[PDB]
Amino acid sequence: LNCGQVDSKMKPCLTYVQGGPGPSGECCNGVRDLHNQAQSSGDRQTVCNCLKGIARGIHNLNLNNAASIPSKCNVNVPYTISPDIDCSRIY
Ligand SMILES: CCCCCCCCCCCCCCCC(=O)SCCNC(=O)CCNC(=O)[C@H](O)C(C)(C)COP(=O)(O)OP(=O)(O)OC[C@H]1O[C@@H](n2cnc3c(N)ncnc32)[C@H](O)[C@@H]1OP(=O)(O)O
Repeated sequence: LNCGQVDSKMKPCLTYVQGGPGPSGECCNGVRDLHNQAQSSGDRQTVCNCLKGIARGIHNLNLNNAASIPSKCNVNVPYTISPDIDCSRIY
């Protein structure tokens, strides 16, 4: 009960970076949302670890696309933006 939202809100964005059925629309809002939504108990810092764990092995991390999520999805948060994302460099 912590890394559920994770997906509920960014499924289309992780799909996007590993090469699946995203980011279309649901990602940008899911994203803008998450930036502003994952501010309950620090969620994105929890998310980080969830990301890290799948990332761990994943499919085709197109980090360029990932680092392009924010620019593409008007969510302007510095959010670390990296393969094995560290929770300590998020905002
Ligand atoms: C504000 C963000 C935007 C910043 C600016 C843009 C730049 C962003 C740059 C980084 C890009 C990537 C960002 C990712 C953000 C996310 O948080 S998306 C998370 C990573 N995505 C995935 O892992 C997608 C692939 N999905 C799975 O591996 C699996 O389907 C998941 C883990 C999503 C779970 O599936 P569900 O089946 O939907 O889970 P369920 O609804 O039953 O229940 C949730 C609960 O169960 C755990 N669970 C279930 N099944 C799994 C599997 N197979 N593996 C792991 N965990 C599983 C979930 O962890 C969750 O745990 P709770 O603690 O919430 O109970």
